[PDB]
Amino acid sequence: NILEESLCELVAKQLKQHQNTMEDKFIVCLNKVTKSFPPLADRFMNAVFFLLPKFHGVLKTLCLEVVLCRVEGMTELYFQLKSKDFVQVMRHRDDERQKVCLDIIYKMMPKLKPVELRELLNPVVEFVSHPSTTCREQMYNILMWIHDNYRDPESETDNDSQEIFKLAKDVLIQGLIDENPGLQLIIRNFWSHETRLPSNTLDRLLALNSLYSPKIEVHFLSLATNFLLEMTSMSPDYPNPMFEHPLSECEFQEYTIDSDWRFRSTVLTPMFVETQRSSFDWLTGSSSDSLLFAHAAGRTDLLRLRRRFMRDQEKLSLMYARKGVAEQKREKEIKSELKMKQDAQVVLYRSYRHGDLPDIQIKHSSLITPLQAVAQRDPIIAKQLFSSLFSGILKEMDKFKTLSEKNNITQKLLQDFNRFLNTTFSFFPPFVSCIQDISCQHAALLSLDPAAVSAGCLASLQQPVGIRLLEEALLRPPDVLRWVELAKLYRSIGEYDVLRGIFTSEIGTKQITQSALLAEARSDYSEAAKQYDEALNKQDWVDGEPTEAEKDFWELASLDCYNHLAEWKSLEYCSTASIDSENPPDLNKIWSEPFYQETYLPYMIRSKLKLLLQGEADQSLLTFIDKAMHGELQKAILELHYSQELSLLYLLQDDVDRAKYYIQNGIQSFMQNYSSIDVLLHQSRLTKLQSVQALTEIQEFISFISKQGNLSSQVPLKRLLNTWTNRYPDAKMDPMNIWDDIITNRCFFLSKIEEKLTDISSLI
Amino acid sequence: GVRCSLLRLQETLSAADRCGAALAGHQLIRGLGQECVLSSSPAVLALQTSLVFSRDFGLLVFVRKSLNSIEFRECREEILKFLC
Amino acid sequence: KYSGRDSLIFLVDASKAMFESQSEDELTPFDMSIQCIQSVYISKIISSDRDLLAVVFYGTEKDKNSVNFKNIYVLQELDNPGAKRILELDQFKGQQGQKRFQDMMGHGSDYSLSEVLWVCANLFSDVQFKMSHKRIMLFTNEDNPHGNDSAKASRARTKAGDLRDTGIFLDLMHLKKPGGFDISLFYRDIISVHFEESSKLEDLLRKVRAKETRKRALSRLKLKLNKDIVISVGIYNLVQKALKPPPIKLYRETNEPVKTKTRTFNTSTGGLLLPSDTKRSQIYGSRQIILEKEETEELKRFDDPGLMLMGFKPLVLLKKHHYLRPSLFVYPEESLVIGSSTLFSALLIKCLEKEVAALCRYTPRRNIPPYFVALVPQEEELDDQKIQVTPPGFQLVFLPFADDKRKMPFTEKIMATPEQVGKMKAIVEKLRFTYRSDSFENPVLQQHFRNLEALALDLMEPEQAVDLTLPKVEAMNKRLGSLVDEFKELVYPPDY
DNA sequence: AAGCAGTAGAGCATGC
DNA sequence: GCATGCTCTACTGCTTCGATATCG
Ligand SMILES: O=P(O)(O)O[C@H]1[C@H](OP(=O)(O)O)[C@H](OP(=O)(O)O)[C@H](OP(=O)(O)O)[C@@H](OP(=O)(O)O)[C@H]1OP(=O)(O)O
Repeated sequence: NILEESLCELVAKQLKQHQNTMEDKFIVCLNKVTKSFPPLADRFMNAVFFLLPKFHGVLKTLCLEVVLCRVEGMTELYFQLKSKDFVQVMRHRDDERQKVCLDIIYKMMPKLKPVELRELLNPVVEFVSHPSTTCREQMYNILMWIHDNYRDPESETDNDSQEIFKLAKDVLIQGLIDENPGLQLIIRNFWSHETRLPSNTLDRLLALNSLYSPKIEVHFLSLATNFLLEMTSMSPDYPNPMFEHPLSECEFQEYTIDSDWRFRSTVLTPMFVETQRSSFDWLTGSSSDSLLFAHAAGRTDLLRLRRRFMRDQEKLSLMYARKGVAEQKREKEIKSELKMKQDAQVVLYRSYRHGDLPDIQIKHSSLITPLQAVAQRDPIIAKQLFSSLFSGILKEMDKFKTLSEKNNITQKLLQDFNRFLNTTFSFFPPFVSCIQDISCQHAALLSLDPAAVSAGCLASLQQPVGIRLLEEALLRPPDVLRWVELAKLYRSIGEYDVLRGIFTSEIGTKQITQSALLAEARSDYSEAAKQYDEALNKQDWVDGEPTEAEKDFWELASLDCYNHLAEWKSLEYCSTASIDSENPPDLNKIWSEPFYQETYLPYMIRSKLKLLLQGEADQSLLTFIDKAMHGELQKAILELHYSQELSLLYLLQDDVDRAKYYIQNGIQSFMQNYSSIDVLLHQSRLTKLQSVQALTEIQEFISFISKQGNLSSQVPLKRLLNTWTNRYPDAKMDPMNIWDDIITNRCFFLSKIEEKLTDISSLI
Repeated sequence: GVRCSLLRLQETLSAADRCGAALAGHQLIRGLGQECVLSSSPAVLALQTSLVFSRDFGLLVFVRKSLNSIEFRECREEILKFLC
Repeated sequence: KYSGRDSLIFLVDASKAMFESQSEDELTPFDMSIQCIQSVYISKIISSDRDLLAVVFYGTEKDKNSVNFKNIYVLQELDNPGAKRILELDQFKGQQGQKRFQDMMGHGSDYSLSEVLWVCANLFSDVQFKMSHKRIMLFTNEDNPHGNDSAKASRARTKAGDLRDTGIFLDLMHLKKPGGFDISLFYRDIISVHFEESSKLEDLLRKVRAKETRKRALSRLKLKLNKDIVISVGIYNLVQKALKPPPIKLYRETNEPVKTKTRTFNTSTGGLLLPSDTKRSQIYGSRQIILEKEETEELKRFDDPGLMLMGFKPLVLLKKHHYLRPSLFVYPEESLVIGSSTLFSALLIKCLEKEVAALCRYTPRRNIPPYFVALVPQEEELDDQKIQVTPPGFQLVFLPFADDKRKMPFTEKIMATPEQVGKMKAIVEKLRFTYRSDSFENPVLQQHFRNLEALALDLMEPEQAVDLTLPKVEAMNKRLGSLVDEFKELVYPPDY
C-alpha cells in the first residue's frame, strides 16, 4: 500500500522521541515492533548499538534480539560486536541471552573471514559444559557449519582456517558422548552421513580412526562398531531371513512381551490381589509471549465457548491453593516414580513370534541390532566385536586391493594406532587390549611401537596382550628395544623364570642387568638397587657403551627396588633428579617429555606422600598438585589415576570435604576399571582387587572422624582398633606395597584421631 | 566449572581495568553460585563446598582481597547473598 | 536531565602539519591545542568536576583503542578530571613536548575520519553514567581531509550522520592553516569565508575556576490563600555565597582518610552512653531548666511548612535598608497541583499592574519558626537572541523583626554648603564607572584555587591571582586631577 | 533536612 | 491453605544549604 511510508515514518518519529528520554521504553517498543516488522530496525541500528553497552538485564537481551533480526543486511557487524564486548556478553550466565548470542553468531558466520571466526570460536566451544541443551544444540549447529565449510576448499588454506577446523572437529567428536539422548543422536547422524564418513566399508574403517580424541575412549569402540554396523542396514540381505527353511512345519503366532517398569521382576508382588538435521537411531527401531489476547473454525471445537466464570475470587483462590496442594502431593510421587522408571525402562529390539518349535527364521536385523545394542553397553563385548569386524574386513580386503594399495593402507593403520597408544591418558583396558590384539593378527601391524606398547599395557594391567605382541614381533642384529620392553613387561607380572633366559649375551645386553635381575628374583632388592645405580653411572664399557633402552630399564628397575624396600628419600631423589638440570628441582617439567608421566610421576607422588604421611612437613607436593589442577588434562590424569593419593593428601591439611569427593571418585574408578578387565586375566584382577582395602579404610576413617559421638568416649575408638587389628592383607600373598599402604595409612589415621581426641595413647 | 570460575575470579582482582574487571567478576560469581546451588549429589557438593571456602582461591579470600575497592562492592554483595 | 553529566572528547589532528610552525617566535598548533585542553582540564577540575573528559589522538602511528583500529590513540578514557591526567598531558608541551611525543606516539600516518569518529562514538557508548550533552572538540588545521579520495569523504559524512542521530555534536577548533581555513570544503556538512586562528580557542584559554551548581529547587512548598486555595511553588536561590570546600583529615604516612568517630561516655565508670540517657539543661544563676532532646525541638514549631498569604502591600513601605537575608525566588510548579501556573500567572500579571506585593509567613522546614516575607513581583527582561537576565516570578524578600533592628546614638546634623556639595558632585562624577553584576571576584577563594592547583600539579610556586577588589590608588589619583587638595581645603580647615 | 535519580521487593491481583 | 508477574512505594546515595557550636 501507499500508506507504508506515512505510517512507518510515524512509528519511527515516536521511537525517535523515545530514544533520548526513556531508552528503557525505546528498546521495549522497538523490540515489540521488530518482532513483526524488521525493516524498521534498519534506521535505528546505530542507536541500538550505542545503547547496547549500557543495559545489563533483560534489556540487553531485548537489544540483542533487535540486533538478531538484521544480521544479513548488516555489512561489518563484527567490529561493532567487538567494540561492544560480544565475547564477554556470551559468558554472561543467562540462557535466553546466550541463545540469542549464539544465534547471532550462526547468522553472521558466512560473512566472517577466518581470522575473526577464530576469535569468536574460543568462547563458542565453552558451551560443551553448558547445562541447557538449547545452547549446546546451537553450538553444535554452528560447529557443523564450520566442519562443512572449512574442509580445505583450496590448495592450502592458512593457519587460521586449519586451526578453526581442528577445534571444531575436536568438539564435534566430543559431542558423540553428550549427556542428552538426541543431541548425541544428532551428532551421530551428522558423522554417519555419507559425505563425512564414507560408505565403502574398507574406507570407513580407515576414516573411523580420525575421530578418536582421548576424551572419548570408554565409548570409542562402541561408537566405531556402531558406525560400522550402520552399513548393514542398507544391504539387500538385511531384512531377508537368515535361514529360509524352518526345522519342521508349525505355525507361529505373535508373542508380545510385557516389559514395563511396574512389574519389573516377578518378586515384587506378594500374591494374588483383588483382581479375580536428522535425529534418528537405526538400532531402537527407526525412531516472547505476546500481550495481544488474539494470539478452530469447526463444529465440535466451538462449544467450549459456552463457558462460565465464577465471580468468587475468594473461592477461586481457595480452589487454586487446594490445586497447588494436590500438585505438591503428586510431585512427592513423581520424583520417586521417575527414579524407578529410570532403572527398569528397557527397550526390546527383536520381534519374538512363538510356535511349537524354535523359529529359525530370524532376520539379519534380529542378530545385528541386539549385537550392537549390547556392544553399546558392555565394553568387553564391544572390544570383541571390533576385533572381529576389523580382522574380517582386512581379510576381505585381499580380493579388492592388490599390493600397492594394501601396503599404504596398513602404513596408515600403523600410524593411527601409534597415535592412539601415544596420546591416550585414560588407559582403558578394553581399548588398549583391543588395539594390541588386532595388531598381533596382521603382520604389517607388528611393527607398532615397543615403548608405547610397554607403557600402555603396564598402565592398564594388560601385560599378556603386550607380551604376545612383542614376542610375535621378535619372530618373523638383535632388536634390543623389543627385548628390553618385553623384559619390562615380564618383570611386572613376576615371571623372573622367563626373565633368566632373556638377558644372555647374544642380544647385546650387559652382565650387570642379569646379575641385578638374579638378585631381584630372590627378593634382595637392596643388592639389586646397589648395582642398578652402580651401572647407571659408569662410562667405561669395554664392549660398547650400552643402548638407551637398557639404561631406561636400569632406571625403572632401580626405582622399583627403592619402592619395594621402603626407602622414601632415595625414591624421591631418584624420581626427581632426572627431570631437572639444576639443584632446585622444578617439578612442573614432569608434564613434558611424556616418558616422565609413566616413569617418574607415580614414584614422585608416592614417595613425597609417604614422607608427608610419616612426619615431615615439606609442602612441595601440594604446590605441584594445586598447580597441576589448573590444566584440563593434568587434572583428568590426576583425579582418574591417583585420587587415593589425592584423598590422603587433602586429608593431611584437614580438608575432609575434598577428600570425600576424591575417595568416592576413587571407588567409582575402581569399579569401572575392574569390571573392564577381561575375566580370564587373573592376577590382573587380583592386583586390581588388592587396592580396595586402602580405599575403604580411607572411607571408614572419614566416616569415623565425621560423627561427633565417636570423639566423645573411647568406646568407638576401642571398637575401631578391635576391627583394624583383625583386618589385614594376607601374608605370603599380598606384596609389601599393599602392606605399607595399609600400615602407613593406619598409623597416620591413629595420629590424627589422637590429636583430635580429648589410656587412649597407650591403646593406640 | 567451579575452580575455573574461582581462579578466573581471583584473576579479575589484580587486573588493570577496574570497573571492567568487576562486571566479569560478577558474572563469574553468579554462574558459580548457580552451579553450587543446583547440585544435589553429595560427592560433588563437598568438592564445591571445599572450593568455595578454600583459602588460596575462594569466595572468602575474594571478599577479603577486594575490600579496599569500591568497584567490587556489587561482587561482595552478590557473594554475601549467595552465602546465605 | 539533572544528574546527567557533561561529556567532552578532545580530538587533536596530530598528523603532520602542526609541528613546523612558520614563525619560530610563535606557537605551534599542536602546542596551542595542548595548552587549550590543559586549560579546560584545570578549569573543569574545580568548576564542575563531575563532568567527563577524554583526549584522543589520530594521525598517529601507534594505536590504543578498543577495536584495535589503525592509527587512533586514546590517551585517556571518559572519566572525571584528575591531577594525574593533567600531569600526563604536561609532557607534550612546548617545543620539547613534540620530541617527547614523537618517540611514543607516532606521526604523519594515514587515517580515516570515519574510524576516528567511530572510536569517539565507542568512547561515548562505554560510559555507564547518564550524559546530558555529548560533544567532540576537533583540533584540526587542515580543511578538506582525505582530499585524494571521495569514498573516505562520503563515509565520513555518513558516520557524522550516525553521530548526530545519537545526540553527539562535534565542533571544529580550526587552527591557522596559512592560506585561510575554507570551512566549506569538508566541515560545513559534517558538523552541526577564509579565516584566521579562531574566536573560541582564545577565550577557551581563559581559566574561569568558579564552581557551578545545577538548578535544584531548595524547597517545594504550597502557597495557601486561606486553607482551600493552595498552589505549588518552588523556592529557588539565585545568590548563595560560594564557600571553599571543606578539608579532609588524612593519615600523614599514607595520605588516606581516617574515619572520625565521636562518642559520649561518662567519666564515672567509662561506659558508652546512648542518646536516650542524656537531657538538655540551662543554668540561670541557680535555677536549672531541664528539657529533653525531643522537647527542645518542640519549642520552635509554630506552623506547617509553606507560605501563608496575609494580604497585599504597596512597595513604598518595603524599605531598601530593611535587609537581613539574601532573597529567594519563587516559581510555580505545575505537577503537585494542576492550574498552579495559571493562578500564579494571574496573580503575577495582576500584581504587576500596581506596585503591590504579597505578604507571607514563610516556614521553609518543619520545626522552624515563621518569618514575615514580602513576595515582590518581577517581570522578565530578555533580548532577541533569547538571553533572559531576569526570570519571571516573585522575589522572596525577608523582612526583619523588631529585635533584628538596632538603634543608633544621637548624632548632630551638620549639613554642607552648596559649594561643598557642588564640588563633591564633581568628585563623584570624576570616578564614575559601570557596575555590571559580576565584574568582581572573591580573592580568598581565587587564591585557594590557585594554591590548590599549584600544590597538586607541583609546578614551581603558587600563582597569585591578580587582585581585583583592591582600589587602584594611582589611577584614582590621576583621575581626580589636582582636585582633592582644594576640596579638603574648602571643606576642611587648614590644619592636621 | 530536603531534592532528585535509581532500584528492589512488598503487597496484591489473578488464574477458569 | 499456591504460583507468577506487575505496580509503585519506600528506601539509599549524593549533594546542597542552613542552623548551631567553636575558635583566633
Ligand atoms: O513612624 P513609623 O512609620 O512608625 O517609622 C518611624 C520612621 O519612619 P519615617 O522615616 O517615615 O519617619 C523610621 O523608619 P525607618 O528610618 O526605619 O525607615 C524609624 O527609624 P528606626 O526604625 O531606624 O528607628 C522610626 O523612627 P526613629 O528613628 O525616630 O525611631 C519609626 O518610628 P518608631 O520608632 O516610633 O517606630
